Amino acid sequence: LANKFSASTVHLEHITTALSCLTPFGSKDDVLIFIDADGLSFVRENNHVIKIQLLLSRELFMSYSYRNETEDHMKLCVKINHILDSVSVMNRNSDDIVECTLSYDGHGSPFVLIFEDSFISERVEYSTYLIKDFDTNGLELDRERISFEAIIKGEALHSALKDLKEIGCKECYVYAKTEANDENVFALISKSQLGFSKIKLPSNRSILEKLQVFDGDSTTVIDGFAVIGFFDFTSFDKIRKSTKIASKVLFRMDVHGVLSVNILSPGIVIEVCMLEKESIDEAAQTEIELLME
Amino acid sequence: LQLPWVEKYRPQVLSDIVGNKETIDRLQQIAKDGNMPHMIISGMPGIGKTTSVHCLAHELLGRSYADGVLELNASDDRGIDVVRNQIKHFAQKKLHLPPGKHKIVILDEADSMTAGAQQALRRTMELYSNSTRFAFACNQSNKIIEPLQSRCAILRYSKLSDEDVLKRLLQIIKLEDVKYTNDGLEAIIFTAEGDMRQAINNLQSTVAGHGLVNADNVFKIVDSPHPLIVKKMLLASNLEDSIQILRTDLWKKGYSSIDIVTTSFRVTKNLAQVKESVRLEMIKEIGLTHMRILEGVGTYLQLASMLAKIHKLNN
Amino acid sequence: SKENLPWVEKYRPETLDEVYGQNEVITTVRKFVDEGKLPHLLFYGPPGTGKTSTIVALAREIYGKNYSNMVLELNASDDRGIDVVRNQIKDFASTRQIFSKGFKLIILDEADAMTNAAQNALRRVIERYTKNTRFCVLANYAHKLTPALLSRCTRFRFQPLP
Amino acid sequence: MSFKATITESGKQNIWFRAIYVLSTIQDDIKITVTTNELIAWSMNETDTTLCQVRFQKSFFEEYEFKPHEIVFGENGVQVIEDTYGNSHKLYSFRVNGRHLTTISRKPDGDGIKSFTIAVNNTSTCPESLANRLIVVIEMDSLIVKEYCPQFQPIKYDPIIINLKYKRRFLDVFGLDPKLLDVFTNTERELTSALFNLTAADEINYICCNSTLLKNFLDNCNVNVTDEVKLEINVHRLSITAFTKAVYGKNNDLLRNALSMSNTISTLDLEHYCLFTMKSIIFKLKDFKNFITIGPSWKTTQDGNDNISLWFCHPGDPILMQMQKPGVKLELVEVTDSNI
Amino acid sequence: GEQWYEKFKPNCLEQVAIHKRKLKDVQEALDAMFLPNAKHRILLLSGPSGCSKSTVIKELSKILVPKYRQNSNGTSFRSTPNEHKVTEFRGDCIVNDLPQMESFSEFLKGARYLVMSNLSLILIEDLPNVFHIDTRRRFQQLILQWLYSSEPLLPPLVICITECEIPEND
Ligand SMILES: Nc1ncnc2c1ncn2[C@@H]1O[C@H](COP(=O)(O)OP(=O)(O)OP(O)(O)=S)[C@@H](O)[C@H]1O
Ligand SMILES: Nc1ncnc2c1ncn2[C@@H]1O[C@H](COP(=O)(O)OP(=O)(O)OP(O)(O)=S)[C@@H](O)[C@H]1O
Ligand SMILES: Nc1ncnc2c1ncn2[C@@H]1O[C@H](COP(=O)(O)OP(=O)(O)OP(O)(O)=S)[C@@H](O)[C@H]1O
Ligand SMILES: [Mg+2]
Ligand SMILES: [Mg+2]
Ligand SMILES: [Mg+2]
Repeated sequence: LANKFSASTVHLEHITTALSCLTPFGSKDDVLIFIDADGLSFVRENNHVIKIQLLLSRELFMSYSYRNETEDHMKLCVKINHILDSVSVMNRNSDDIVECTLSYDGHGSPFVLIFEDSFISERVEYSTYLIKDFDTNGLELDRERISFEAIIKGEALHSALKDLKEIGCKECYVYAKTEANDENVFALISKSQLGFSKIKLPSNRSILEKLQVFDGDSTTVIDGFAVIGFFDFTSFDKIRKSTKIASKVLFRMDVHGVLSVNILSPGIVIEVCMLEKESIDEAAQTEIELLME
Repeated sequence: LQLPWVEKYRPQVLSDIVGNKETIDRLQQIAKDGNMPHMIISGMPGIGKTTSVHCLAHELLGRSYADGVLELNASDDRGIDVVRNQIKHFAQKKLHLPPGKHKIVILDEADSMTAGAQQALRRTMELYSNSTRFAFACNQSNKIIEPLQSRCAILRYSKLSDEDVLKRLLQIIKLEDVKYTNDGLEAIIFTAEGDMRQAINNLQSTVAGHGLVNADNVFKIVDSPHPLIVKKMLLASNLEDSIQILRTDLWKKGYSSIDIVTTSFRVTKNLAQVKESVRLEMIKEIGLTHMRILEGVGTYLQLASMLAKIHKLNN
Repeated sequence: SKENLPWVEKYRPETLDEVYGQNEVITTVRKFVDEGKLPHLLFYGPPGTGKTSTIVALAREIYGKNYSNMVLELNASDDRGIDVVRNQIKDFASTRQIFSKGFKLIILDEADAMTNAAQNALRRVIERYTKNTRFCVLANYAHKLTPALLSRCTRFRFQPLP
Repeated sequence: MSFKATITESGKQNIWFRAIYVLSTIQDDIKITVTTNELIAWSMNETDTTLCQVRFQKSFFEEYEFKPHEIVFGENGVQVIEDTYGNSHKLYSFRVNGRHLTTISRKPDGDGIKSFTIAVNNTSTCPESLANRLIVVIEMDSLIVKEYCPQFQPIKYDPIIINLKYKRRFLDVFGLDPKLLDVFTNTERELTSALFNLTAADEINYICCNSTLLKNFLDNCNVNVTDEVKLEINVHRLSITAFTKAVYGKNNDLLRNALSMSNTISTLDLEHYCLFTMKSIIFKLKDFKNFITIGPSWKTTQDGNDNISLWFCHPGDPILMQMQKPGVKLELVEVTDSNI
Repeated sequence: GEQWYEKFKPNCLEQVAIHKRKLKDVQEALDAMFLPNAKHRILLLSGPSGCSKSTVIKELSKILVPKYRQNSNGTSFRSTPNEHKVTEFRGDCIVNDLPQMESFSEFLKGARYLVMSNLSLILIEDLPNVFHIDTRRRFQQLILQWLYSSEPLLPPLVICITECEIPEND
């Protein structure tokens, strides 16, 4: 096509899955679209405290063309509600849709989405908006100061998130500890109307693939030291829908109070970065210690 | 970093709170005894109500403070559902405490609580008074519904005197080793208008700007309370003097006309010298000028005409 | 880009050195940032005296060129009801800095347009999170600000430009 | 560890959850009494018009352990009851939020439960924070472990003896199909094992009916509209009517619509019927409808008989209802209408 | 710990702080309400805070309920005589299987049964959330239905309302 960017696919599941994953960040707000030869990424942020980035690589599309030469990437901003409503109305006959094509012709042009059926094609153009001064790259994990890392099965984490949601969890605490004899302890401690509750992940290489505590430098492994991260459940729970489709989840917490969750479902990949609370109250610390000891 | 002095020097014990000597002494008596009843603490901003309630709770509950205190303010959810679930469950909790000690529910800024929540609080107070006690903190005691007031001891905090403010300022200065002069402390106290929070903020600002707390240095940053300027403007025996005050001290300093008229109404309400007829006529003229300002004509000429009418009435 | 802008915006001061007329306020705030003891601030003054420009320049000086990542700016064009104070401002003020860059800054421009309930909810948010966050309130009409909010802020008056 | 109990079977977990849920529907707070032989979960509504009680025998739980002499904190819940034979029994009673326990006890949609443990530790070696908290440990089939500690308040236990008195009166009045003799022997044994002991005033009526038909009829009953239930039994049929009376306003305007739906069952179908010589009784339907759904939750094939027993004497007197399972006893007492 | 207003609460009707004429009027009305076919079904007490409405109602009930309750025909929940002379509605109660707005509706549907050998005085002091428009409308409907009910037997229903101004709120 003559457009600067044009990608067409025959798998409508990826698009609807991406919209489903982006929904928990607000049904009425902005979404940033990054386009480059590598692929197309959707980015959303909430309250300068949480961020989600979902990537769609070239392989997911049966055709992918990025003809821009002046710039190696293109940035645009759209309204999530517009896309949601348009797709919901257009995707009513999901059995008949055979092709979906996204297109963009640079700054000043709309983001074009076309659903192509056997004999009927529906073309929608979404108006674009100026991108906010806030930089998505601002909230990122310091790769050189990882406090701890862990690998978890998607099903178990999703079930734990469901349990936390169903009890009205208000505050969440991620507890990670390592000892000798390949002993690992990863747990989520919730403060809710029920009081303090705990969900412990088994120390087996079936759900908790690996856990390591790096002493805040990503290099030296230390045993007997517990890393505790305090988060508001309002932000922590936003990864539930991404975990629903997740095959594996990688948690990485740094010393600056940043938690990164990498979710793997050729495929859809998600990265959620969240900030932790300033400090943990004495009562919460005592209750966590009592629960873990 | 370095905390602002207002929070850095927040009193942590009841013995460090200045002013309201009788009320603070009674709070100390309650703390040493234990039999704390439901209480309401009312007063103007920045006089120590929140600090007093927190210090009393800490002294009463000791190490059990974490499990024996439930604090809620206007920044938290405090609707009827909160009363139905969170406060009810806290009051139902069985906590072993030393004899004469009860759990404490602190409701800061209780005035802002909704009517439904306040009405719901009646039954929980009736049912769980044997193990739980309520401390309301507010600025207007009348904004708490009467059925709740009926169960509590009232405690009204008065404005701090210059002596108490000076004593606390001297303690802070000694702790910080700040160089000052008597006129500077006088200016700080005069500009604080009885608010200790403002006094501390102004002292910190002056120290940061110049270090030495003199009168001129204080008045470079801090401004005399404009209510006093408005009172002087209203009480001037000459029309030209009132106009000169309005021009030099208020208009050219950047004070908005709406603020000037609202302050004029507030001040005229409290003029003890004037007669009732003159006062009510001045109020009428101020109201008419306020109506004109709200419509968009917020000009200096309107305020000058208001002053001319007030002077005419004084004659 | 700047050439096409209206002069009122093309000549907006970028650094505190470009702000004129408010010598006392600029001096004091510059020394406060030099010592890193910034208190909660109130900028009161008439239109077009440099309040918004001054606060933005101070944020730039504190956080350099990356101030947009750790400054939360809200104005009358944004909804700032009690729900907003309870959720968004509360969560921003109660979370860590991006890279442990000292304290965070919340700018409430044209705060005289905020409702009484929101201002009341702001009191304890300002008080409890003072260690990690500092508030700046800008206004032209003081009578719209509740006494509790006024008590909590160090007040600076922007005079009509000499 | 003052008290500890564990449940492993899936059907046992189902019945535990259903009983807790129903009790939670009756009252906001459920009352748990631990003995040396059983755990009793009971609830009574605000108006004192309905009482529900589920007793789990110690054989119900895989592991059961009760050491009242170790209780230090929460001592107000410790009680001693003197038996008629000259024996002292120790009990521990407390109150717990029903909704919280129901949420804790529910089965996750995706993940199953391997074991469900409930424990109380008010012993000397108990941290102050953990005092007066019910420890619940849930092991998942995926080796995931969940822990909860909802607060509880110790209370005193006042046993209800309506069931014992009704059983004694029924035995005296009506005490031949061998099933009737077996029922009489079972009632006599229950009365003897209990810790406590031709005029018209001695009226008593007993009905044993297969609960399946009642549940089928009630499935169409919407308590939100049909708030009353009337049982009318004669020597030929038993009629269950879910009904609601009309209300007329000022000018005879219809403030509330009358409604009624009836179902008839031949006396032959009913397992047993004993009448004091067309008996009628009226009571509330919601609690009965909820209570009829506890026993079936387990669905035990062996000795499987979801039969409900009912006892009633006179209008205004309580109606008693009983259901049984291999290690569970379910009791529901309701207040009947006094008209006529 | 004990509060004096609870420690020294009245132990009998004579110790209640109430004007004699008002007490006489209330007692006559309530006694008439207990009769087999009483004209009045609801007694509505209104007044300012802390004027002995609920206290006098409870003290009067302690005398009236035993005198008018039919002796049970050897039937009762527990061994004790079930001293539940006053049945009060609890506004903060939440159950699993009931919407909030219907809670009061359920209460009355049980309260109707407390007659004859189960006689008890129904007292409404902690009202439902009448500040919610729908809840208030449902409450009014239920009160009207109780007033217009065709049930031959109903227990006395006393509603105590404490009148107070609502301070202006932002
Ligand atoms: N009597 C006092 N003695 C010493 N410091 C005081 C006193 N009153 C206020 N302060 C100082 O100002 C700060 C705030 O005091 P507060 O107790 O919060 O005043 P307040 O009356 O509760 O204000 P409001 O009603 O919440 S606006 C304290 O941390 C102290 O540093
Ligand atoms: N002190 C100043 N020095 C230099 N330029 C100024 C100054 N004040 C205002 N301006 C100019 O006028 C424009 C507006 O300045 P602002 O800082 O936005 O004034 P303001 O006090 O915030 O107005 P309000 O109160 O929001 S109506 C700036 O872009 C500058 O170009
Ligand atoms: N002689 C007394 N007479 C009445 N009440 C007394 C007396 N002595 C102590 N009290 C207590 O004072 C309180 C009386 O207040 P109430 O009976 O509740 O008045 P009220 O009309 O019901 O107002 P509300 O709606 O409860 S705020 C009770 O808690 C009584 O226990
Ligand atoms: Mg305060
Ligand atoms: Mg501005
Ligand atoms: Mg009363």
